[PDB]
Amino acid sequence: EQIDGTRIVIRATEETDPARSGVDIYRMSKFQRSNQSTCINQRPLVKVGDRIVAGDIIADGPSTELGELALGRNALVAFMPWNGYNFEDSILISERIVRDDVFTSIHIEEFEVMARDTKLGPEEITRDIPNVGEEALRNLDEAGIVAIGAEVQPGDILVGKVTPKGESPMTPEEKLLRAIFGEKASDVRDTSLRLPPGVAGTIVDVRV
Amino acid sequence: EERVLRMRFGIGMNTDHTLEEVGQQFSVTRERIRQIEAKALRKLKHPSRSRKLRSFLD
Amino acid sequence: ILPIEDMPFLADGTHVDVVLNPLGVPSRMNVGQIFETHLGWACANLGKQITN
Amino acid sequence: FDGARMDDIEGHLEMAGVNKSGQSILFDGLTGEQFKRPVTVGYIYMLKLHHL
Amino acid sequence: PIIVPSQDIVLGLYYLSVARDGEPGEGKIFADLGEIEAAMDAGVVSLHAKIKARHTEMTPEGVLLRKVIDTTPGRMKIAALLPHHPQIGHRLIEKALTKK
Amino acid sequence: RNWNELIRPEKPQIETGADATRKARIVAEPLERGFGVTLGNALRRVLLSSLQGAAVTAIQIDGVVHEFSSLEGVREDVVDIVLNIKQLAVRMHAEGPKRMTLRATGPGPVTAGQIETPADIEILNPDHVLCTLDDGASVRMEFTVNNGKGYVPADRNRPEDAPIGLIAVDALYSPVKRVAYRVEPTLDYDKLILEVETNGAVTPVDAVAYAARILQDQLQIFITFENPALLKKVDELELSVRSANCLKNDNIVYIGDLIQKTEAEMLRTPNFGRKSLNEIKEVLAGMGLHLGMDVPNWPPENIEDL
Amino acid sequence: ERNWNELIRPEKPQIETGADATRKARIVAEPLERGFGVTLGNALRRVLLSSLQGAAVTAIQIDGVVHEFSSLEGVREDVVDIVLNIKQLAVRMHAEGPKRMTLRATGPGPVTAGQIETPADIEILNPDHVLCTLDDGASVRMEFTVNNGKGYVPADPIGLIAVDALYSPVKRVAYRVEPTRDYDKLILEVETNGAVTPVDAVAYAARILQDQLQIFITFE
Repeated sequence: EQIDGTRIVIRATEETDPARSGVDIYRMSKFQRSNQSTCINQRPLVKVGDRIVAGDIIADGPSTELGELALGRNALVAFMPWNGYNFEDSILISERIVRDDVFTSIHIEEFEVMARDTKLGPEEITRDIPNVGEEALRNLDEAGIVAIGAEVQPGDILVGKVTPKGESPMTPEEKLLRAIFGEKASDVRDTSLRLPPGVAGTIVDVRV
Repeated sequence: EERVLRMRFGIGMNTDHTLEEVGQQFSVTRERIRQIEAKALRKLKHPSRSRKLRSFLD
Repeated sequence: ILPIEDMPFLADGTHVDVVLNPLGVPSRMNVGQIFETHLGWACANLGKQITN
Repeated sequence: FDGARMDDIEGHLEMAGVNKSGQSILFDGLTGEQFKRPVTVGYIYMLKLHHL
Repeated sequence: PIIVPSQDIVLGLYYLSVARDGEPGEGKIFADLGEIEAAMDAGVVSLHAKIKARHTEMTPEGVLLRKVIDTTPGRMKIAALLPHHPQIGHRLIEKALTKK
Repeated sequence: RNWNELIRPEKPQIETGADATRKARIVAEPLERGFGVTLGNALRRVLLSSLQGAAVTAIQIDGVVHEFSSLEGVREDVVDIVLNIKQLAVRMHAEGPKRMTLRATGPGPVTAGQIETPADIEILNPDHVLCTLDDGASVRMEFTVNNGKGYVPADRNRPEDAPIGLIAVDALYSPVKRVAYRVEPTLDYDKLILEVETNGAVTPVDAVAYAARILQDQLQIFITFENPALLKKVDELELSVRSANCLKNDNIVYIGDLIQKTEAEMLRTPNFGRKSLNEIKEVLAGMGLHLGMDVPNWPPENIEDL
Repeated sequence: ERNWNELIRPEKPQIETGADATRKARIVAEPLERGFGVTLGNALRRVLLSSLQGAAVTAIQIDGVVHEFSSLEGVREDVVDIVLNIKQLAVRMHAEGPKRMTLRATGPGPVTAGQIETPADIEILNPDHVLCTLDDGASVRMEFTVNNGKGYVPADPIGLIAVDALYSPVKRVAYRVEPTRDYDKLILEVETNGAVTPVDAVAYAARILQDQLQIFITFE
């Protein structure tokens, strides 16, 4: 009947029972993290108003086109040693295979953070830990997590974890610096989850 | 003044003395030591002296 | 990643997206990769002829 | 194991406007010169293996 | 030496050292090393290594004169890369220049 | 050694193709033998490498926040639209990011030509589909087409400074899809048959001209002839307790006002006697400034603020 | 529209590391667009070695048409070595026409370029490149056939040797492209025959390329 990516509605059949099943809608799986920390996306290959018999693939899965399995994309190849850039088994590459967005995956990391109640007071997941610049607090809502769809650079604050603890070892130079700047020693230790060094960037989903 | 301020916290000596304890080492243990400590603390708060420490406290 | 200008030009003007090493075939006998590449080139030329 | 043999690929290349030798003339991209040898320029099915 | 070319450089040197009696510019004597490339860019001499030119082999003690050798152009591009020293020169590049 | 060889054919014939000014192959019969592949290759490479164009470099869809979700009533996902919006040839002929808005619905195959583009950014490929709808809700896609060169990655302009919801699409700016090359010899001079199949952004007869102009500009460079001393605050130095108060009460906040007057300004207000009349001047001179040596009230605005 | 000004341009191209003489010059260009380095280097190398304004010799003493024997008896080397060393004889002719260059050397001593006789508006720049010494040797009788041509031209009467001397001012030219940051650094090393400065040889090549690149339309 209709196709909107997130789902695909199908009529009952050419010869359907009275109240056996009715219409069967196939909720197309959107970009969810696979077991290998990769993307699992499906596209409604069927078009609006196209009869489809039972037993065929309606929407392709991850790395598939027109129902057939497609582990990658076909690229024009020249089996010649180009200036030694493919001296060993290395494979030279053109910018067209990276500019056209043809060999690019998603690889949803889906990092996990906890807020376990430690013995030294319950751990908090509030906005941010003290002694942190405002540049890292960007893309964070009032709850403290990154906004859904906000790009996060490698190392930026992902979820502010405020963990209460005891008084840290009072060092003389640090105490002198704190008295000079007038601030007070934060009783809580910074434990907010941060993205490891990578090119992750955008955030797809933030489940709490 | 630098000596009494260091004795207040301890750079070489780890025995962190209180206000009176560091006071006896210099002069009569009174609010004069606290006054000089406050004056020193407010001294190195300018952009000239506290320049490399502005990015040190985080 | 060579630009789309420095890649080897074809007779039709198209630049190859990848430039492998032919030494991998004699060392490791995977000459079917060469036959597979020839078949892929035939299919690509057929596709360019049908779309043209 | 029942795919196209050498003769099948040859006939496909002849019918697809491909040179019968299987290879094709490939002009250089860096400097730019007609290579003095038939170069194999096909459509190989490359992958994006997880070992990034 | 473990720094010997494994796959690509050895193939390039073999293609440069393969000599065939039939090729354009047969016995066309050249002046210097750059003359070979200048003529190759003009399409008069090929890279099949069958053209004569000049090159210093440096076999005896001290400097050796620029003797007009009967060698090839392809083996001269590799010969020019060889350092100037006795017991070495174009005499080593006279072979097919395989990996061994 | 200039203008002596056989010059190219004056006004070469641009044999127009059947792609509506997108595959016009240039031809140059009279040309030097060894020069045919030189000029043609240097044009095809330089032209391909450089060609200020325009493409959607920042997509702003109202029904999505990132480039990985899926629109409400659109068949192709948000990432698939980026795969189609990327190859969206558009010429603007203007400097600065634009605000190409797209809001269409109805049948579902929304075309690139049905975009609310300004009167300067002529979107090409009118029969180009960007996504597909299901006879339901529309999409208020807002583009940010710029003018660049070649191809820029996605993590270069999007994550710099943009609100949460701007797609980080790496638009390709090259206005040529595939440039051809032929050198047919015609006393034996070869003919250069360049068959650049540029898109609707620039016509093939103009793309080769732009590439030749870029090469000529790159070669023209090869031919020889063929002191915050007064920017600080009045109390930012901490000279004494009688100096900061005087500087604050004398209607001055910077250091230039205190450095312009040495002793004439010490007799106009109180607490400026002979006790402290030269110490402030010496401290100002030691910092790097002196008694004047500048313009009266020169950096009095936010222009030289730092 | 301006697509030739919104890109990086090496405003300071006067970077010549090699300054041993007026024949070798390592022209360098620090900033340059990604890929512009290799394309400009190729356009300069295949143009300097292409048709240009140079000079050849294409001549030999009478009765020496064959390289099997010397001219008369052989001064110090075979006639093939003599013609090879004379082919690289740097000479810049002003007036067009295949002028002649005679050379007579009597007495024990290597005949140099300064001893050549050719009053046809031609000057030899490299005076010490050939050595033909001989004890009481005067049988050289070598006249030349210098002609202003265009680039390396191969060998197209009786006794006239068919010397394939190049009509180009540059002899050895090579380029290299290495990023200096994706921007390439065109560092080509040009070497001329002698009758041209390499700092201006690349300029002449670029001017020739620009003059032959007049395939643009609608420009000021």
